[PDB]
Amino acid sequence: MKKLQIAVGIIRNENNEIFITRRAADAHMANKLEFPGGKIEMGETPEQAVVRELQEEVGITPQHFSLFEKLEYEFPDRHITLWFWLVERWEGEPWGKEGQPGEWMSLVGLNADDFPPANEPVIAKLKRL
Ligand SMILES: Nc1nc2c([nH]c(=O)n2[C@H]2C[C@H](O)[C@@H](COP(=O)(O)O)O2)c(=O)[nH]1
Ligand SMILES: OC[C@H]1O[C@@](CO)(O[C@H]2O[C@H](CO)[C@@H](O)[C@H](O)[C@H]2O)[C@@H](O)[C@@H]1O
Ligand SMILES: [Mn+2]
Ligand code: NA
Repeated sequence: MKKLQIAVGIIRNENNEIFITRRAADAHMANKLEFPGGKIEMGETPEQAVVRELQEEVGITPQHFSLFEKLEYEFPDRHITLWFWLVERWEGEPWGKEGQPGEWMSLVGLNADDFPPANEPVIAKLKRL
């Protein structure tokens, strides 16, 4: 079974809103809401991966960020380790840089059912802030 390390960024603005994108219909976890992110490549660190992934996916450079949560999840056909970084400072303005839907969502209104099930404890913990 495939094993992956994934780095994602929880992009939070001053109004307690999070920048959320929607996954493609033909991707793993198709049509789900997501924190922007992707696979940590060989020769790069988890911190370097979340910077690169957010630059690629939404056109911002995160800075002075923190590890909010790290967890493992076994999907039906793959095992992933997710690194959730809390990003509250960045250069740039996030947008759908890869043509994907993106928008700001109030933290209090997030529905964990809209996200991959691996995100359940993270969305709960975010609402605890
Ligand atoms: N990008 C991203 N991927 C997630 C999240 N939650 C989650 O289980 N995943 C899974 C879906 C994919 O199997 C993998 C990410 O790989 P890609 O972003 O390259 O598709 O991690 C999330 O919040 N953001
Ligand atoms: O691991 C993140 C953690 O480390 C601190 C320093 O104690 O931040 C450092 O690492 C971040 C991720 O690379 C950088 O963004 C930051 O500039 C650097 O100081 C903590 O602030 C953070 O919780
Ligand atoms: Mn991705
Ligand atoms: Na990506």
